[PDB]
Amino acid sequence: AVPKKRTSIYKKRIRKNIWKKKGYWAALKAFSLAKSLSTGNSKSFFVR
Amino acid sequence: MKHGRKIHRLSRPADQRRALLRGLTTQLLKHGRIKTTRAKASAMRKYVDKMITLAKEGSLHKRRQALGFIYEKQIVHALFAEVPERYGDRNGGYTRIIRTLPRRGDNAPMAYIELV
Amino acid sequence: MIQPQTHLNVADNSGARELMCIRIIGASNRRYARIGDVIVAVIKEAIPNTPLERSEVIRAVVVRTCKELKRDNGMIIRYDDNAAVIIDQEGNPKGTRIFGAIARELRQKFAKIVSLAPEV
Amino acid sequence: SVDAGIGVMGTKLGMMSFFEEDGTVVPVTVIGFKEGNIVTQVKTESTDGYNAVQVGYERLRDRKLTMPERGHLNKAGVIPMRHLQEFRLVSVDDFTPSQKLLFEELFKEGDMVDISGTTIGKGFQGGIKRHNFKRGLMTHGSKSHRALGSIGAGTTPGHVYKGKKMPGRMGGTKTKIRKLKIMKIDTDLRVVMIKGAVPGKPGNLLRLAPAKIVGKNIPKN
RNA sequence: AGAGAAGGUCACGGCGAGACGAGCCGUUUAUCAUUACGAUAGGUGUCAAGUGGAAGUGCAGUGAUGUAUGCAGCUGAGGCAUCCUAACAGACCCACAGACUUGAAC
RNA sequence: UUCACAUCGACGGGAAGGUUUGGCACCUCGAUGUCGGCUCUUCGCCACCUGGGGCUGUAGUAUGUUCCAAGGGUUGGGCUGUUCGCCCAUUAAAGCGGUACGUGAGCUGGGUUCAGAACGUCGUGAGACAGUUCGGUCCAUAUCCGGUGUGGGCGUUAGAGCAUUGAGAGGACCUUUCCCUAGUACGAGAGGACCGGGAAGGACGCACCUCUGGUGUACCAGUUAUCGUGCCCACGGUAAACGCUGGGUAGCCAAGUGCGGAGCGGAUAACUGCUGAAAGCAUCUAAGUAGUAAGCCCACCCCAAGAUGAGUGCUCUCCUA
RNA sequence: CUAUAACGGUCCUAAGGUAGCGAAAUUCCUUGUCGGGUAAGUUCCGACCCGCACGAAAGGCGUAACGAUCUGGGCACUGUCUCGGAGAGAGGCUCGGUGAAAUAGACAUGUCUGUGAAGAUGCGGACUACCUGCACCUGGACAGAAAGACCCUAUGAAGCU
RNA sequence: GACAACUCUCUCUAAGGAACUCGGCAAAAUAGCCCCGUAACUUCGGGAGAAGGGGUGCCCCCUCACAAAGGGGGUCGAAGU
RNA sequence: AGGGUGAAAAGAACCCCCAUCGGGGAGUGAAAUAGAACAUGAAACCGUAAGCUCUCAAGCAGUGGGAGGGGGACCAGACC
Ligand SMILES: [Mg+2]
Ligand SMILES: [Mg+2]
Ligand SMILES: [Mg+2]
Ligand SMILES: [Mg+2]
Ligand SMILES: [Mg+2]
Ligand SMILES: [Mg+2]
Ligand SMILES: [Mg+2]
Ligand SMILES: [Mg+2]
Ligand SMILES: [Mg+2]
Ligand SMILES: [Mg+2]
Ligand SMILES: [Mg+2]
Ligand SMILES: [Mg+2]
Ligand SMILES: [Mg+2]
Ligand SMILES: [Mg+2]
Ligand SMILES: [Mg+2]
Ligand SMILES: [Mg+2]
Ligand SMILES: [Mg+2]
Ligand SMILES: [Mg+2]
Ligand SMILES: [Mg+2]
Ligand SMILES: [Mg+2]
Ligand SMILES: [Mg+2]
Ligand SMILES: [Mg+2]
Ligand SMILES: [Mg+2]
Ligand SMILES: [Mg+2]
Ligand SMILES: [Mg+2]
Ligand SMILES: [Mg+2]
Ligand SMILES: [Mg+2]
Ligand SMILES: [Mg+2]
Ligand SMILES: [Mg+2]
Ligand SMILES: [Mg+2]
Ligand SMILES: [Mg+2]
Ligand SMILES: [Mg+2]
Ligand SMILES: [Mg+2]
Ligand SMILES: [Mg+2]
Ligand SMILES: [Mg+2]
Ligand SMILES: [Mg+2]
Ligand SMILES: [Mg+2]
Ligand SMILES: [Mg+2]
Ligand SMILES: [Mg+2]
Ligand SMILES: [Mg+2]
Ligand SMILES: [Mg+2]
Ligand SMILES: [Mg+2]
Ligand SMILES: [Mg+2]
Ligand SMILES: [Mg+2]
Ligand SMILES: [Mg+2]
Ligand SMILES: [Mg+2]
Ligand SMILES: [Mg+2]
Ligand SMILES: [Mg+2]
Ligand SMILES: [Mg+2]
Ligand SMILES: [Mg+2]
Ligand SMILES: [Mg+2]
Ligand SMILES: [Mg+2]
Ligand SMILES: [Mg+2]
Ligand SMILES: [Mg+2]
Ligand SMILES: [Mg+2]
Ligand SMILES: [Mg+2]
Ligand SMILES: [Mg+2]
Ligand SMILES: [Mg+2]
Ligand SMILES: [Mg+2]
Ligand SMILES: [Mg+2]
Ligand SMILES: [Mg+2]
Ligand SMILES: [Mg+2]
Ligand SMILES: [Mg+2]
Ligand SMILES: [Mg+2]
Ligand SMILES: [Mg+2]
Ligand SMILES: [Mg+2]
Ligand SMILES: [Mg+2]
Ligand SMILES: [Mg+2]
Ligand SMILES: [Mg+2]
Ligand SMILES: [Mg+2]
Ligand SMILES: [Mg+2]
Ligand SMILES: [Mg+2]
Ligand SMILES: [Mg+2]
Ligand SMILES: [Mg+2]
Ligand SMILES: [Mg+2]
Ligand SMILES: [Mg+2]
Ligand SMILES: [Mg+2]
Ligand SMILES: [Mg+2]
Ligand SMILES: [Mg+2]
Repeated sequence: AVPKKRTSIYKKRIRKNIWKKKGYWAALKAFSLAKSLSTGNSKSFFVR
Repeated sequence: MKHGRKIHRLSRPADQRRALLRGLTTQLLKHGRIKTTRAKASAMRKYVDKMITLAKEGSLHKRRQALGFIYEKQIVHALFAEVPERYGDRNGGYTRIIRTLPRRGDNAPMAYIELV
Repeated sequence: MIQPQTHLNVADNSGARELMCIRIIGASNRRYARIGDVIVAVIKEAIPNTPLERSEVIRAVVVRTCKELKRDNGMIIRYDDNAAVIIDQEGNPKGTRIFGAIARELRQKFAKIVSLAPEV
Repeated sequence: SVDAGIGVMGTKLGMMSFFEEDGTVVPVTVIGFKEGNIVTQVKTESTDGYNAVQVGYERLRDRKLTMPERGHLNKAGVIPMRHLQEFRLVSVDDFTPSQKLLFEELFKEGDMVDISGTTIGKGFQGGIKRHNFKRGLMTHGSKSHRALGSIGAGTTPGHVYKGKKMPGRMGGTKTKIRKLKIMKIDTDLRVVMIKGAVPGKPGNLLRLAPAKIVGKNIPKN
């Protein structure tokens, strides 16, 4: 198919922020992984 | 849907699954510790415990199976020599998996696997 | 499990060798049929010098099917061929003699065929 | 909806056969029962505007429950339980909390019963399996084999009709099988035998209540 | 501001749930027993089940081959036992008694 | 048979409908892609079958004509590029039409509208024919609306975990034959019932894998050729994505196994009525009221308080200074 | 006996179609008609002849063999089909990295029924509808793509006779 | 990595076997070697591998192996180019 | 197709980040916010921050009315 008209400026941004919003959930996992690793008590994750 | 299907596909056909897992056991049993993905490590527990189960009943019929499975010849002869003294009391669970950061190229979740 | 264009054998002394079902009778707008169901059939091979010609349209009932017939007591019947027996409007066969075994389920509709059979 | 009587909940265990004395075979389905079948709450028209009664099932460890759910069960002095379902009725004059519900007292023999549970989840299936659509030709140059085809007329109406039979998720929802005959009771093993099939695999929850008929049991409208 | 309410999310182990999300189960595995709750997955053990009589050895035969040890051997996506390995480490969001009016109570 | 109106109805007349062939040439020529078929819908009634009635030149069975009624259903094949139409065997009946003669950014391309070639015919000829014949490239990653499903966010007036009412919405309420009543009613006899009841099926739908089997590249076994494990024995790899075959658990699946379609519930249409005025009679009604349709509404099955009209109930939490 | 016309008469031409074939690669009427084949045959084979409009080197009638030729029937075979189902592989889907394209008046872009250059998300009225994503299907946007290749116009162009 | 629909490239598919379809399109089936046996028609060359049937592995012997083929006997499998 | 540092390369010693590239100070210069991909540096386009503001809507997006809130060297019954 082909688009009839072009997407506007703000409708574009709303779709980009959703793609960027995935970084919010990836950062929480990293912070949870660091604090769960700076204690030297986890025997299931070897970081070296 | 895969209801009732317990099998690790690893994105490979059967000829490559039967060779890939068969080849990693050759390296683990001689090195004792390797670095692989988590999907490959999870599928590895079924086969490593099988070969170790053959050593407990270290007969001649049980040895020929390992020779057909294990590629190299010297490890199988060396495997039956040490396992009865090393695992003369354990019943299953002959290995553990330690997680690890992923790779740089493809973000594949990596993890170590070793023999207890 | 008799679909049209299905080549059936002949069990009776009617003087025919092969049939070809074209329609089903009794089952409204059904296409398959089991033992005991009436069918319309077309002769394709006949015996020379007999009342039945080669290209007649007739009525017949299925007596043997390669598809399996289930019973209530868990028993199941299976044959190694598909066959039938011609009939009249009343349901009596034209042939005097019958070949092959017949199931006991036909007594409620076709008792004459059960009597003439060698076994059951 | 309004139920004809009071039911209980059990778990599917499997399926087997049942030979009668004369010799007839009966494909029978087996349903077990966990520990808890006790009443938890009694509703009335003065409070809720309708008459019904809750029933719990599948006792479990207390730590697993959320603390709000504990206080709901601890009011009637009731053990911890996982599931909860109601049974709407016309009159609830003979029910109280902390009351057990034995099925043999409610379903003796040969009684019709309405089974209801969750079906097997098929996932995002197409039209041929979900809506039993027909298939296109597999030869003679046809490009469309398992596709839908047309999804509308054209300029008139100019849009796709609402509720058009299209792909989507299949199964995994609630259903009800009506008028199933009970074959046998066994109080020794705490198990019940019902003719016919039952929605779901073994281990699935279900509710079985007396068979409701339009003009006989329930109030017509 | 501090600290983390109930509870939710991530994470860890999985699914008869599932495109991804979601949904469901579980996260140190109990002790007492007339009794039902604390085995998630894998492994191990055992059983059903499937295939249909392994290897080695002996016997018979010039030999192919047959035959005994032997419901064998292999498999066991399933059922039941068993904490043997992994559910470790833990992280984030979150707690103004619920504005203002009127009436009836008090 | 006599009797215009049971059923036909000349001669002529008055209408609606917009599916036929046409008239006009208003939109589209910097493109609105065609005939038929496949798949998938959805509406209309001027009703082919199924439900309920009236009249009959309706004895009965079976029709005929017509009213209410569009809920559901309306087969598979032979010939044809076809539509149309004929034929075979069946069926309760095998309805007519609209949606760009529904649907090609969904399919097919047999037909028609390209280039080749040929017959007949016309033409001095090149060539030509709404004449025939053989052959002949159908592109496309969905932006938006719309549609099938599934999430997140926020709101619902403190914040939550469960259980729920059902405004609204959808799905499904279909249908054949046989037996009993009864060879009774009816009828000279042939022949053969209404109503009511009970069985066996069809199609469709919701589920299931105990059963019978398909698949089953987890697995077991047999076997051909070749390479390798030092060699024999025994095994492994390859012969795409099983080398070729014989079987196969769970799972999935139907051909297999169960269930389903109920109501002496409500209100009506057509029709039959009761009581009874205007009109001392009569009248089903311009007061009132009763029977009664596969139709309408509820009931049955599923969803459902984003129902901003955001509900209801039980329980829990709101610490420190 | 009808029905046909071996035969004859007349008009006009340079002469009026002889063998053989014939609803044919030719037949408008046409699915001609009879027969065969099929349960049923607008196709196929045989025959009749009313040859619209066969015909003798733009050759006529036959012809063994040959044909990636056209055409009809039959045996075997089978998922073509009744009627679908299961499985493998590559994509699709998720994560990480790299990263286009046609297209595009601006777009805050619902349905119905009307209205209108006669076929409206954009005008009128009513109904419906929280905001925003993902995966799937394409009815519409008279979607995209090529200043229509059909038809007509130009005192346009070109090839051929 | 995961193992939805749908598309493509492949395998099998119960009972039936062209009912599909403009049309057996596509797919399936046939297949090698040695024997037996091969029609109408014909330009006498062909048709013809016509069609259609039987056998096929391994071991021992006959046998002297005569490079073969053939014969006899035995044996495994559902199935021997 | 591709022109413009500066009057003069005085083209940035040295220190930190530092494997490079590149950047921050220092120093040079009237100017480094002229630092080499460097002169004045408009618009489309991609953004950060601040003030008001949308999740029961519907609309060629504005216009006439203008609730509530906000803002500033002039003033303020004004203006944005
Ligand atoms: Mg890949
Ligand atoms: Mg291979
Ligand atoms: Mg005939
Ligand atoms: Mg599922
Ligand atoms: Mg079909
Ligand atoms: Mg295809
Ligand atoms: Mg529109
Ligand atoms: Mg907390
Ligand atoms: Mg979650
Ligand atoms: Mg376990
Ligand atoms: Mg066994
Ligand atoms: Mg042995
Ligand atoms: Mg066994
Ligand atoms: Mg086990
Ligand atoms: Mg224990
Ligand atoms: Mg019109
Ligand atoms: Mg017209
Ligand atoms: Mg245009
Ligand atoms: Mg009408
Ligand atoms: Mg038209
Ligand atoms: Mg059309
Ligand atoms: Mg279209
Ligand atoms: Mg064509
Ligand atoms: Mg000429
Ligand atoms: Mg062709
Ligand atoms: Mg296309
Ligand atoms: Mg989109
Ligand atoms: Mg959408
Ligand atoms: Mg309601
Ligand atoms: Mg409804
Ligand atoms: Mg089964
Ligand atoms: Mg099973
Ligand atoms: Mg199976
Ligand atoms: Mg070697
Ligand atoms: Mg091998
Ligand atoms: Mg080999
Ligand atoms: Mg190799
Ligand atoms: Mg390969
Ligand atoms: Mg292959
Ligand atoms: Mg099989
Ligand atoms: Mg197989
Ligand atoms: Mg009266
Ligand atoms: Mg009166
Ligand atoms: Mg009245
Ligand atoms: Mg009714
Ligand atoms: Mg002549
Ligand atoms: Mg003809
Ligand atoms: Mg001609
Ligand atoms: Mg044909
Ligand atoms: Mg002819
Ligand atoms: Mg000629
Ligand atoms: Mg001449
Ligand atoms: Mg000539
Ligand atoms: Mg010639
Ligand atoms: Mg050729
Ligand atoms: Mg697949
Ligand atoms: Mg794949
Ligand atoms: Mg990516
Ligand atoms: Mg909008
Ligand atoms: Mg108008
Ligand atoms: Mg309009
Ligand atoms: Mg407007
Ligand atoms: Mg409008
Ligand atoms: Mg598509
Ligand atoms: Mg266009
Ligand atoms: Mg033009
Ligand atoms: Mg032009
Ligand atoms: Mg002019
Ligand atoms: Mg088959
Ligand atoms: Mg057809
Ligand atoms: Mg056909
Ligand atoms: Mg072919
Ligand atoms: Mg082939
Ligand atoms: Mg031959
Ligand atoms: Mg020949
Ligand atoms: Mg500057
Ligand atoms: Mg500049
Ligand atoms: Mg509203
Ligand atoms: Mg609002």
